[PDB]
Amino acid sequence: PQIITTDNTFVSGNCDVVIGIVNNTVYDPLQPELDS
Amino acid sequence: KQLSSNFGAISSVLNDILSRLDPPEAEVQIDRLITGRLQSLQTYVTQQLIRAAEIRASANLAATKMSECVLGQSKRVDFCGKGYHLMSFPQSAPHGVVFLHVTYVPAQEKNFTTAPAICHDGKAHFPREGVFVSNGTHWFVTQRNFYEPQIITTDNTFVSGNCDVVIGIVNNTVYDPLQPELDS
Amino acid sequence: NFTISVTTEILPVSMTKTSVDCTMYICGDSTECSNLLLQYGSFCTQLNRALTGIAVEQDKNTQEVFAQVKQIYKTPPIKDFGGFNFSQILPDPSKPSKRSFIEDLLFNKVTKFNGLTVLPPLLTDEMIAQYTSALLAGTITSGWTFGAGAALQIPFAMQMAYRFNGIGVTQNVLYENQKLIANQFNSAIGKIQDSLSSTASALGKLQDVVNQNAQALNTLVKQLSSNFGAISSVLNDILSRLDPPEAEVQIDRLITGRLQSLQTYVTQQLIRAAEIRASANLAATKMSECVLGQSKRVDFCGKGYHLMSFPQSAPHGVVF
Amino acid sequence: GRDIADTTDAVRDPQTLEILDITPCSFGGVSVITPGTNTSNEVAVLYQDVNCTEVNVFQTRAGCLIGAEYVNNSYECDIPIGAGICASYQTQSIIAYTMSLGAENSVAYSNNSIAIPT
Repeated sequence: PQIITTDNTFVSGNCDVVIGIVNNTVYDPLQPELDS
Repeated sequence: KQLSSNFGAISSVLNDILSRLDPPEAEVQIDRLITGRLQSLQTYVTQQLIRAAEIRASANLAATKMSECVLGQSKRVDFCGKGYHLMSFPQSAPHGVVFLHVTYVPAQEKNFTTAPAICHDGKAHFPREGVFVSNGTHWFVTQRNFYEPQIITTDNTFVSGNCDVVIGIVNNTVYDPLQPELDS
Repeated sequence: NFTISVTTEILPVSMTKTSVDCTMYICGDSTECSNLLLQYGSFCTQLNRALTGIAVEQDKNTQEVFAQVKQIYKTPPIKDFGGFNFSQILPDPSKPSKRSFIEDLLFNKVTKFNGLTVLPPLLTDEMIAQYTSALLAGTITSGWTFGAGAALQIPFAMQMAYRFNGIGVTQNVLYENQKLIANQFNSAIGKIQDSLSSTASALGKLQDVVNQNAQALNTLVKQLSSNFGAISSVLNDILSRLDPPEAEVQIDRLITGRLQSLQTYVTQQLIRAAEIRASANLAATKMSECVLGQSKRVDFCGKGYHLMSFPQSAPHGVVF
Repeated sequence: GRDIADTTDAVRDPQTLEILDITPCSFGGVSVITPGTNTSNEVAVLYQDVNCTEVNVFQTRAGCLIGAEYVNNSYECDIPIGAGICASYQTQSIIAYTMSLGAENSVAYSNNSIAIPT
C-alpha cells in the first residue's frame, strides 16, 4: 500500500459520471515542499 | 510410369489384350490390370492427402504469420526472424508467399558498472524504467536496449524500502529538480 | 504473497530414422521374386524414397529445433548467480558425456536380417547436450538478448527483475525478496529431480512413440510370417518344392500381401511422421518463445505468469 | 531352432549330432557421397552398419566409408553422413569431418557488468 499522491493518479472529468466512486482526500506531494 | 507396369498381364496395353484375347481370359488379365492401377492410384491419392495436409498446415502457419506479423507488431521473438520486430511485407510467390521481416538488431556493445539500486538518504532508489549504469566516474540511468545516459533525478526513480535489504547497492546523490525551483 | 514453481513439459521432437530395404523385405536373395517385383513396377523405389523423405524430415526436425543459436556460449567459472543453484541442470564434465544430471534421469527412464535397417541420427546426444548447454548459458548469462543477436551480458538479479517487470511485478518486490525466490526455485528443482527419479509416467509419451514404432516394425516382421494364401511363408521352400510357374503363382500372392503390408506400414509412418513434425514445430515454437524470451501467452508454457524455461535433452525429444 | 520372424535360426546336422547357429551374411545399404557432376566425378561409398573389414578407408558409426580422407578439423556440415560426421569437397577430394557446432563464445558475466546496445 501507498498513500494516494498526485503522481499516482490522473484526473479525468468530474465525479458524477463514474459509478462506484467513494470520497477521500488526495495527498499532494507538492503541498509540503511548497510549504517548505 | 506405373501405367507401364504389367502387374502380371501379358501387356500393359489394354487394347492389345482386347484385340488379342477372347473375353473369358481377357477379363482376367484386365482384372489384374485394374487391381494394379487401382492400388497405384490409391497410393497416389494417399500421398496427395498427406502432402496436402502438410501444405495446409504450412498455409495455416503462413496465415497466422501474416495476420500477426504483417497486420500488426508481433513481439513474439523468433516468430518473425531474429531480433526485435518492426514489419513484414508480404510479396506474392508461385504457390506461396514470401515475407520481408524487417527487424531491429543491436550492433555494438559497451561494458558498464551497474547497481540494482542506489542509496541517497538511507533510502533505496530503483529505476522506473531501465537500469543504473556507471562509466567509472558517475552513476547514470539509461534505457535497457539503447545507451543514452541521463542524470538520475527524483522523477527517474521510485523509492522502496531502505538500503539494508537489497544487495549490490551503492551510495550516490539523487537530484531533486524541485529544490532549485524552491531556491528560485 | 506468492510462490515460484517449475514444471516439466515433455514434447517428442523426432522419430527413429528407420529405412526399409523394400526388395530385400519382399524377396530375400531370390531371382524370380525380384523379376516379379520389377513386373509390378516402381512401388519399391517409391516406398524407399518416401521413407527416405521421412528420415530426412526427422533429421530436419531435430536440426530445426536444436540449432536455433549459432554461438555456443559457456558458463563463467564464478557460478554465483544470486543464490540460484543450477548444478543439477548444468551439464556435468566429470561424466564422460557432457550431460546434465536431469538429462541422465531422462535418458535412464526410457527403455534385422530382412532389410530392416536403422539409420543413425545426424546429431549425437552429446552435441545435442552441447546445444542445450549453450542455450542455458545464454539464458543465464545474457538473458533473452542472445536470441535477438549479440549476447548482451547482464547480471542475474537484473534479469529476474526484468522478467518480473515482464509479468507486471515491480522490481523492488524481487530485490527485497530474492533469497526466498532462490530457495523456492532450488526446492522446486529438488522436487522435479525427485519426480523424475520417481516414475516414468511423465515420459510415457516418449516411450509411447518408441513403442508405436516398435509395434509397427514387429507387426511388419510378423506379416513376413503370413502366407497371404500361399502354401508357405518361406520363399525358398516354394522355390524348392514347385515348378517355376506353379512357384510364381504363390510368389505373386506373397508379393501382393507384402506390398500391401509395406504400403500400410509406410502410410502409418507417414501419418505419425506428420504428427511428430507438427509436435516438433510446436516444440520449436515453445523453445523460441519461452527459452529465448519471455512469453506473455498464458498456458503456452505452463500454468502461471511465465518467466522462462530451461531445455533438457531427451532421447528423441526435448523437455522444458 | 527358429528366430522371431519364423525363420530358421539354428539347425542340427543330420549325419552328426552337431548344433549349428545360422547367421545370415553381413549386409548393409550402399550410399554414395558425391558433389555435383558439374563439379567433379569423384564419389565416396558409404556402406551402412557394417565394419570396414568385411567389405583411403575410415570407419564411421554409420558404417564403412571409402574415399573420404578423414580430417581432425571441424567444418560446417555440407553433406550429412551420420553421427555428427559430415562431408565436403575441398583440396580436390572428398573429406570427412566431425561437423562443427559453431563458434564458442565465452560470456563475461559479473555481478555488476552490463552490455548495452549503443
